[PDB]
Amino acid sequence: MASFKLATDLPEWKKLEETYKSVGEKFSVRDAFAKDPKRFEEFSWIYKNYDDSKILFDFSKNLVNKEILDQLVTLAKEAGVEKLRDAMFAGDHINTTEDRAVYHVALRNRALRKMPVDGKDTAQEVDDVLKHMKEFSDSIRDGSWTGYTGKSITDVVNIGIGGSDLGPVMVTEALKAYSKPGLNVHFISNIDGTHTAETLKNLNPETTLFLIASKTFTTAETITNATSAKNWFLATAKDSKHIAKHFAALSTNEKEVVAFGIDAKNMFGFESWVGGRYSVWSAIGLSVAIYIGFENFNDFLKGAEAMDQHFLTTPLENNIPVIGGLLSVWYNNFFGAQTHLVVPFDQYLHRFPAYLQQLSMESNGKSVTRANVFTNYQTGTILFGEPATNAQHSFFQLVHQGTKLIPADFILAAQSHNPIEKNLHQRMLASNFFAQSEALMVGKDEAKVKAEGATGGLVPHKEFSGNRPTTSILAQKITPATLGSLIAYYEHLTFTEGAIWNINSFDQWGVELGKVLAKVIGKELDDKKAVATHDASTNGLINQFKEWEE
Amino acid sequence: MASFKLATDLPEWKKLEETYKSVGEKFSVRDAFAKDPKRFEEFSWIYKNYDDSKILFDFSKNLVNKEILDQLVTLAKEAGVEKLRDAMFAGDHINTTEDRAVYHVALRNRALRKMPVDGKDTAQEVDDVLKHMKEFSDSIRDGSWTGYTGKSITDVVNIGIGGSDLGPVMVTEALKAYSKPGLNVHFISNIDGTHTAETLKNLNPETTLFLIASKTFTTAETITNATSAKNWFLATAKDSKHIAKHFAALSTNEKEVVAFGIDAKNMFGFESWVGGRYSVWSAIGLSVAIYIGFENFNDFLKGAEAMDQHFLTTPLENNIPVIGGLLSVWYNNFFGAQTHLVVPFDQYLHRFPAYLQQLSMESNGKSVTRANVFTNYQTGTILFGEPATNAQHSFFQLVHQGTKLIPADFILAAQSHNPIEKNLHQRMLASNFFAQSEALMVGKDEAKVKAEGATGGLVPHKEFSGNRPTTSILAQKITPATLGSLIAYYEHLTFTEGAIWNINSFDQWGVELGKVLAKVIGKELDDKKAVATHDASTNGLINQFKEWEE
Ligand SMILES: O=C(O)[C@@H](O)[C@H](O)[C@H](O)COP(=O)(O)O
Ligand SMILES: O=C(O)[C@@H](O)[C@H](O)[C@H](O)COP(=O)(O)O
Ligand SMILES: CN(C)Cc1ncccc1O
Ligand SMILES: CN(C)Cc1ncccc1O
Ligand SMILES: [Cl-]
Ligand SMILES: [Cl-]
Repeated sequence: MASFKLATDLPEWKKLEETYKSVGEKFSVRDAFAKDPKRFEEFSWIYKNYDDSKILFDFSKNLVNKEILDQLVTLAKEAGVEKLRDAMFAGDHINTTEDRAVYHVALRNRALRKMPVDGKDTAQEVDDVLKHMKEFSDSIRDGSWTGYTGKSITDVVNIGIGGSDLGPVMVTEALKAYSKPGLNVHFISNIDGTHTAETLKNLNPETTLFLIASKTFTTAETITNATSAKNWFLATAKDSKHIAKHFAALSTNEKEVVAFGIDAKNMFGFESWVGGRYSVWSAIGLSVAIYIGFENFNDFLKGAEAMDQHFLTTPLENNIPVIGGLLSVWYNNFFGAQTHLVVPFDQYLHRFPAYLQQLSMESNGKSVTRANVFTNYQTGTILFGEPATNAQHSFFQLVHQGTKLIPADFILAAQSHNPIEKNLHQRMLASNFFAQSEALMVGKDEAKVKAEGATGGLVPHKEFSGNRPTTSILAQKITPATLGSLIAYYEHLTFTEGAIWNINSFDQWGVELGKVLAKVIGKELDDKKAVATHDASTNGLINQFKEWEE
Repeated sequence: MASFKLATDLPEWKKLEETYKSVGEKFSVRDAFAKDPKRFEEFSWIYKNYDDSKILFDFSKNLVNKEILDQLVTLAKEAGVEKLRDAMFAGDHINTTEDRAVYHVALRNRALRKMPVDGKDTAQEVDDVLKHMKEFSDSIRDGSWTGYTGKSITDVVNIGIGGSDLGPVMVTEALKAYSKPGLNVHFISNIDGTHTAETLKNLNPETTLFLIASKTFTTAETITNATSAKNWFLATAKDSKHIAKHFAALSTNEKEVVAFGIDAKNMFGFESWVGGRYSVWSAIGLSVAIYIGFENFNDFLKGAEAMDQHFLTTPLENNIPVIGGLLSVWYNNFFGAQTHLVVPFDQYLHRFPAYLQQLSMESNGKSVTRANVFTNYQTGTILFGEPATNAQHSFFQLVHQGTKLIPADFILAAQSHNPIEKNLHQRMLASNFFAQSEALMVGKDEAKVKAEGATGGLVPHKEFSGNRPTTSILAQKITPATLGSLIAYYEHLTFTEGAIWNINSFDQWGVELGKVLAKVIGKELDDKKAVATHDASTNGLINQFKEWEE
């Protein structure tokens, strides 16, 4: 099914190795700007969203020029990025190891284009779930859906883990400006009983709604947590008939939902072709629709749809997510940089790096290609980040003066939702965004340090290399539509990387393994008898725990 | 001045390069356990805290054996780790570029040992500040300190950034079990006005106390934020005489505190020899003393002091923070692993990786040695993480099946503060801790994948290499004392790495530059005139921002 086996044996890969040696390794971004008066225009692109809002993607402080980008585009052609993308959008089963379609793009098909899986259009089935989400979220928000004592819901608790948790977390944080007073969202995800205890501590069963978010509806942590929540609820409500007003399910598995005691009328469904890390667009985003309202959730979907259309219809050389993915390959595979940093200059987006860390690393942390052979090259990068300006005071020291190349994406909105003090804070925030990427590029040489007053041995400690690359992403405003487009940009960047490496970006056998590993040891923790059934470390740790546990 | 110039000048560094090729590169941990029945005992150590509680540090699933560890210890001797450590504890000015002592260890000197800077003991000066912290925090907690309308304080807001923020955040989250209902803590740190707006939205000026946390008391972000808080307060209170009941300062700069309008009686001092990322033990920890009580905060200090005593007095071969630091150097410098993962199996510790990311990367992200020459070897690693079990469902995919070595530390308490359902959740959490480190070691070979039912091209996709290293840290319970010892473990690990590399772990010239960069561009943002004073990218981003800003 694959058209090639190994990225390293694409003809352009060895050409890029040669370009790395002659041009890339010692690339001077300062010299690039000096050579090319049109560099900013040539290496920046304006994305226009469906609502005519705009996002500037400026790649011009990267270690890249026309020659390098053209070679990377050739590599993408040789790798059949476009063929794989088209197959994704056709509903083909490109998740080859689970024999599944990969159809998050269908979730945000608000245009109702024909988008078939197994030869049947999905547009109406997706739309019908959205209709249900709108009805229900409207009823929560207008008080027509009351708790078992006729009170409006005040608190919504999502219970889920991984893909069934982190999108809801990140997007409700990101779009918190769009929420209403008195209607709050909460998250229980960890099996650690602290998460249950602390989240429920101050909540009222009469005014709390639970969403049990689980694709399979069999995940140990989620079902255990959901049982705990049901117990807490019934401790006050007493009668199980009242569960129908307080528990809903977001799932693909109706039989297990109903077995759990949730009415099928209170199930919001989705399909197997929605990966967890691509799921916030589905029924899994119900907490978002409740928190900010369905219209805002729908605008978020439409932002993703617009970026999908950009990705599908734009030649590679001007295709924004492809460009980002090509740069990632350049750094990962030619420079040997193992990490990718994402820094929102935006407090609402504080969980955006963690969300991307799941999307990226879970997709692309693979060692086997679509030809079912092991790679002889690096795949997925380690993605990390925190918001600025905080990050500037902390690990930015190492970004500026350490020994590791750390490609970084900085993101700013031109307009704040909270423009206090006639935009005093916002102008200060913006000034940091510009100045930090400028400093990473320009650096500060020995002569400048001397001129500034340092002498003798102090001088080298105050030098900065510069030529440290960044990508700057400037939005007008982080609206629902903008956020939709930004997530989809990273989805399709991730797609591009995986396509070049010839991996399946859409399975997760290490995550699936983790969901079956613990039960064997759990059974050994039912008593305090020493164990010797494992390696000596695992035995030592279990046995020490048995001595120290309650 | 330094006893050697470059780590590469030390004879054992070249010997380790040879050991890496002969034994390390292909190291089999499975074979190591099969060869050595005492391996768990030989590569695990029990730490005993001042309160007779215990922490097990199990390094036996690392890519290490007796030969390797003996060589790394020799390298520590050659690098003069012990000499530098002793100088640290002696109060010598080992922060050579700022000409400062490095004396966070003096902040937790509850035994009142003689600990002099510039030949003058610091014990009583440190202790006097702690007396003041105890008196003030007790008065907040018991209601004897009232707001300007005669009400007890309900909410305490710390305003500060970087080292003046993240310790307070992480430690109050970690020790939240020790808090009391009705006395909450909050943090404003980002310059982004969202942080101010969202934090203050539901607070009452009459019952809110602000702590303005700033070593210098000049940081742009903090003073801007503090001024916004003052203005919010005065909008309600009216008269500045009322500030004295609602604002305190945590600082080294009395003149600037008083200039801001805070009474010197409400200043809690510290000295220049406390680095921000080592400051939560000082007056900067006041929010912790208020939230959980001074006695708990003192027990936290005593845990650090006990780990200090361990680091100072233990031969290198059994010195727990040194062992951790030597393994980090092994992976960073000989395997070329760029990252270090920390995963607390503990929801309260969810900000622990972020705190350690600052400690580590801001200390050790340096390219110049104490002999004032550039390193052409790797220094600080990129540290990241998130809590388990969540992480198991996300980026653990790449940990298990990607192409990058990611040395990982897993941390579990045997006892939960929230042992709900007769410890059902806690046994489940623990089972995951043991099972994940076991699986990273043993992996899953081709034969086992076939036996489990896969055929043909599916098989390689479900294989796991194993021999992926972990360190397991098992505490009895994450009490204040335990957390103190755990942070000090990472401080001294960080110390060890930097001593081997011969860098100054205690300066931060990139963070310092950050604090003076934005001012030029901030003045350019005072109008909407196009700018041409920078490189074309910086100009283009500024100019697009001016078109899109309010
Ligand atoms: O990325 C993944 O597949 C996981 O993080 C899942 O979302 C997680 O295990 C929860 O699975 P489920 O939604 O089936 O409960
Ligand atoms: O690590 C550092 O030195 C910084 O993060 C500082 O803590 C931060 O810049 C705040 O400085 P100050 O405490 O002087 O306000
Ligand atoms: C005509 N549609 C836009 C109505 C509608 N609204 C929300 C969800 C689905 C749906 O069909
Ligand atoms: C003698 N000391 C233990 C009393 C004391 N308590 C708290 C802080 C300082 C201090 O001296
Ligand atoms: Cl629509
Ligand atoms: Cl004491």
